[PDB]
Amino acid sequence: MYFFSVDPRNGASSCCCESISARPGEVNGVMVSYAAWSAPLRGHGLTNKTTFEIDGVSVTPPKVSNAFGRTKVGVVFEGTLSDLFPNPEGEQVEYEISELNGPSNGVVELGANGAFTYTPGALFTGVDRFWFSINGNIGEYVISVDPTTSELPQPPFTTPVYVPAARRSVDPRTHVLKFVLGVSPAAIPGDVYRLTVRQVAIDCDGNEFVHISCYDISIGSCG
Amino acid sequence: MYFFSVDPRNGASSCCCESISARPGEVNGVMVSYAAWSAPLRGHGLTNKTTFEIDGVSVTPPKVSNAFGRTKVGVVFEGTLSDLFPNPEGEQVEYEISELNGPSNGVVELGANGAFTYTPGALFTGVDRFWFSINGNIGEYVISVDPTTSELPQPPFTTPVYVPAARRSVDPRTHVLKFVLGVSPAAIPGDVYRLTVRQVAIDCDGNEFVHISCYDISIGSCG
Amino acid sequence: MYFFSVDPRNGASSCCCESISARPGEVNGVMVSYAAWSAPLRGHGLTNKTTFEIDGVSVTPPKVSNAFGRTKVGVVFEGTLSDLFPNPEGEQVEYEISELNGPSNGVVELGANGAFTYTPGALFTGVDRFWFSINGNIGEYVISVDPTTSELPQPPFTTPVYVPAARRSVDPRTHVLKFVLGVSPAAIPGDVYRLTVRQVAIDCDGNEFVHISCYDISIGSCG
Amino acid sequence: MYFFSVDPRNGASSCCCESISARPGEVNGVMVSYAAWSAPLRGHGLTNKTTFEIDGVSVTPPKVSNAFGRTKVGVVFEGTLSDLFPNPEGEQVEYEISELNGPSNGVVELGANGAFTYTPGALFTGVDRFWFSINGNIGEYVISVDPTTSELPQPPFTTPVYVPAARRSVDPRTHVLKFVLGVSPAAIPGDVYRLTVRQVAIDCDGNEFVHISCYDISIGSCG
Amino acid sequence: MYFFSVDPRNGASSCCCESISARPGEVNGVMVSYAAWSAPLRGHGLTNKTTFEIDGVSVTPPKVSNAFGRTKVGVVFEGTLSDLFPNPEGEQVEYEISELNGPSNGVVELGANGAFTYTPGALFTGVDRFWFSINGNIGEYVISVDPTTSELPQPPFTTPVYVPAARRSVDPRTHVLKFVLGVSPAAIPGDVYRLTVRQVAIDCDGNEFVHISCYDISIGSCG
Amino acid sequence: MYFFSVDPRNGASSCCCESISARPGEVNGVMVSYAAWSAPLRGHGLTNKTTFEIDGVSVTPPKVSNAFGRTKVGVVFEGTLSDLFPNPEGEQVEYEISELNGPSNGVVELGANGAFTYTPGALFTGVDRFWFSINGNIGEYVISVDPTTSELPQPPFTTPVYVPAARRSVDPRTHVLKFVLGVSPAAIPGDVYRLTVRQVAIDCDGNEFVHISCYDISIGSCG
Repeated sequence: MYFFSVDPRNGASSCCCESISARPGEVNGVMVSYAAWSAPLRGHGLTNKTTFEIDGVSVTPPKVSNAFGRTKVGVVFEGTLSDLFPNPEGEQVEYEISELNGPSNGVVELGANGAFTYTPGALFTGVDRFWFSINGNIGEYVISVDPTTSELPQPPFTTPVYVPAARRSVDPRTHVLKFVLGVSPAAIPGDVYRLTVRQVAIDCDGNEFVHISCYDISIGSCG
Repeated sequence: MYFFSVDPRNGASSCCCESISARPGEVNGVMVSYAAWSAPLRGHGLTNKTTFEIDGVSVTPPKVSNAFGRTKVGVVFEGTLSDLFPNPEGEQVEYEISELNGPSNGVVELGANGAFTYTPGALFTGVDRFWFSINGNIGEYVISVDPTTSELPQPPFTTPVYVPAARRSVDPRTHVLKFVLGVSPAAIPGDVYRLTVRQVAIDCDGNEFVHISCYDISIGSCG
Repeated sequence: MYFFSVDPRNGASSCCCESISARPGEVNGVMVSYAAWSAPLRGHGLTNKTTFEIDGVSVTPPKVSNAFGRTKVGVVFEGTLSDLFPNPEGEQVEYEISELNGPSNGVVELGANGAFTYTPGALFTGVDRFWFSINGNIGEYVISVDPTTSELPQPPFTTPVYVPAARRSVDPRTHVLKFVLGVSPAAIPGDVYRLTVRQVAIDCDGNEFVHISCYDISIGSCG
Repeated sequence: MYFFSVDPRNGASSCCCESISARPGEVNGVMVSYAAWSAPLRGHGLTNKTTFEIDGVSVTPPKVSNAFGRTKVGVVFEGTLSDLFPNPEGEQVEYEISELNGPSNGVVELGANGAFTYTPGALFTGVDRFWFSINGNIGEYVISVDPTTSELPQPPFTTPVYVPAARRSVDPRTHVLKFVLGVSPAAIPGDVYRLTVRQVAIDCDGNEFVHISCYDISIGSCG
Repeated sequence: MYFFSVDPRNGASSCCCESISARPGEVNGVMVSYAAWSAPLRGHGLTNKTTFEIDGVSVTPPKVSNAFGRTKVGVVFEGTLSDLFPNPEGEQVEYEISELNGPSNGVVELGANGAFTYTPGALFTGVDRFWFSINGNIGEYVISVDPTTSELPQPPFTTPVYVPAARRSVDPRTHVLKFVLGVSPAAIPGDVYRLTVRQVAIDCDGNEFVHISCYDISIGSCG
Repeated sequence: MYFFSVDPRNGASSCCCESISARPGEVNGVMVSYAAWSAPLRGHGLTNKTTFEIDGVSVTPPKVSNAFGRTKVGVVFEGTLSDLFPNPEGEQVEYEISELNGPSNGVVELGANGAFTYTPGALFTGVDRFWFSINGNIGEYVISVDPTTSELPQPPFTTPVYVPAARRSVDPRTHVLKFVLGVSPAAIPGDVYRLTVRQVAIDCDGNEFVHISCYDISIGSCG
């Protein structure tokens, strides 16, 4: 768990935005202590109006494309895993499904040549993912299983670094913001992303005090 | 039970208005001891002319709308639960009826898709509520069952924080005001409301001494 | 017997909801002392309008399915015990009927291969259960014996953690709530469930004071 | 006599199951004091619905097989003692009948080579056992003497560790369970068995409170 | 929170006006302690007749113009985002709507080419802003939604540095002035503005003592 | 028993993955203490959703092939031990059956020339292995004895380094993961394997915190 203390905007105490190291596949937790800034502003503390933004400062575009499939409940799904690796050069394709990042409500039998069968778990209808690795390069395959009636919609293909939709909170009693920071298994080591956090305090009549800071998430491998 | 002692207006002993923590769904009790202020004013003590006012200092507008239905006595009532959640984004709707806040004189069978049947209890005609939770966000559905003749009127859709119409009292013998403070199940944690209390003492000829104070009700979750 | 004291809602004295350890198969007893909250509210104490709700915070879906059978009075019942274990992988099936959780008004002779004979006790018509263990994983088989005339209805397949329908009580004389907490033999160790209790006090004119708390039931093995 | 106090399920005070040392041939007595658990549950104390189960955690399969014979009343019985020791290797067979574990209503004259004559006691018809030791390894021979009319049935070949069918009792006046624990003379030193006890208390209306614990019986030699 | 102590005008203890660092988008709080000047003037302390003035000492004129639109309640509003960037040179226009400074009661879907749709939030009539960034340079777009009857007036296009209309106060009990200092998201880093504060004390007959000071607000980026 | 403490992901304190020495034939135990990482994440501790993966970083392909045979219950089984050693060069074949790794429910009489007789233990039907050593190089022979009816399936030929299917556990009370690490007798000294462990903590609402680490298992001989 990371713990940061914010700069208190007094006119007093290498880059601008502080650093967060991350490993592909992890889901860590970050705590930010606004006490130094929001305590002198004697009021009602923090509020749940935080806003986050992720932007890449170094990306290294991915090699293998992601893909989306669709199936009804109970019916076995097939698909290919070879049109997802447009290769520039000449080489062979060691298709691989890592057991750490396999599916969640199904099973996949990787074939001999870029083929795989996803038998969805019986009595289940939702969305399911798994992360393949075509020759070292990792991507994800997203399958949505329908409840036999119409058709399911299409989920947004998880990004390398993300901040879960609603797992954030603030205790106005001690001025501490908690949020989760998850790294996809397809994040390439060496990249750098930037997270900007806009947090509002509140004065005792309910007006607003805004505070902005950033963090530099550097995707490392091996910790 | 909260117990507050009022400031005695002598010229002597972070915000202005003191604090009251509240949890969604509770109904607590508050006691205020005017002894320090109204005892030196040797007279006939307090009177039952208290006035309350609720105002929000932080609200976080609700996501799901509330709704009103109507039915005659004995006839089963249907309705929908999907036009009450205008969603900005793309997501699914896990309609839920909490058993803690179910109906009071009926039964509701939540369907598969935002549908529900409220069979009113036999030999009963009044108003009945229940609190649904469309994907975490809570609202209320109000149904009024008519005694088969004309039509019932329309109740005012309980607010997040309220002070029951008539459950207040004052013992002029010890200068203590009692009132109840109820929090709706739809109050969003982190909000802050402000309650202003205007209490009149009385002098021994029947003239008036007014006293005003506030309390800051901060809707917390988990106590 | 667990004994909890409730927080008195004064504005004064790791998770939110306190903890209850449980062992699969037990049936324990819990006592909650509302004295700290309901005594200052000088009135008629607690009432028998408690409401409970169980929700899982970690479930670990079961491997072996449960099953339901039916038989008339006196006639011996057969059934299979092999279509209740859809296995992903390749392995053998050591069908087992634990003597601690055998039937109650019958006898079962487990066969060599997933077969069993439930001879219902003579002159008896009701419902009867027993808990099998197909290769470590436990489920229940429910049989209903009919009184030879029509057909019996179908009971609801006991859940991992439950609170018996009517074994709850409150002594308004000392503000203490008693209830029973039972754990099915199929509860998987390591899971966590959450119990929410909504208890109403009453004021001396019969109005209501609601109080809500939770408890985190963590299914442990070996105590 | 062993005396155990049970853990009271309060959320308070190397393996899970406590230990019982046992010596081959003994028959000891065990007392369990449920006072710490069943006294707060003010009710009608314990009931005589205890259930036991024995399972091996280490067995060391026996070398010499057991055997069953049959004879009518008064007629002398012969048998062999050499087809009961399938030996892997080459060695000689020192057949021995220990005087501590001889027969009970007969006499046996061990021959020179694995032969023996069991002359049943005159005017007696029942079942009779004796424990031989073919080269250190112990087994039992069971003979049933018939009352000259038909044929006697076949008894179940006593296990290494057992809990006698009906010698158990509970005093609801002090919450103490008594049971007997017997070890066969053929139990191999160093083994470990596990005994699980399921004891029910009862509430004052007759409902049930279940309690489960285990004990690890470690077959030692020499105490 | 900034805290300044004023010079006491005794004839005793690089630029003239002290310094305040500011970051684009923030809203901070400033406290000025007139105790050193207004305490010797034994009287009735400070009064709420403070006057502020903002003047730029370095501005760096903006590149992209701001804009104003108008719409009635409920009707979706369109507009362009390309006539707001008169470019001197040849380059492309990466239109961007930052999520930190998006709208407040609507939603905007930025198109492919400088187009955007602002669907106002249902049941809402007021003014709404959002800050776009045409190729690094930031400006604001102001939309006013009318309550279907006539037409709304036109708000004054928030300046880079401002002092909120009425959030200022003075405690005559300790001679401390509080005011808020907000920085627009379009303030260009490196600029310098000057704030002049004219504060009046009061003598015990109600006459006046004026005091003037300045502060140099230097718009920095990254704190 | 190995004991590792995990790195706590704070941004603070030759290869990446730590080291585990192993000896062919052993079965050791490993303990990992997640306290440093999962304790600050005040929640419900670890869960039983660990995932392991073994991959070789140096293998040294085996010389002698493994083999599979089949027999019914009670019938003696023959087989050869010479087509399992395709030799490149010219040399003789000192067939050997180590007594440390002999069979478990049978006996094998190694012949003069690569022949052997496996007489299965009477009254036994399962799978049985033994490890031969054709001229220093070790492999395994797997025999499955059928219960005379149909045919048994075919077990998966144990790998050099493995992690037993279900002998893993986690005590959420002290944040410690236990698992077993077994090394086959055919592991070649000097090889290196890599074990990756993916462990999930859980927050107090039941969401997830993932943690990944590796260990480098270096097959040594003589400790």
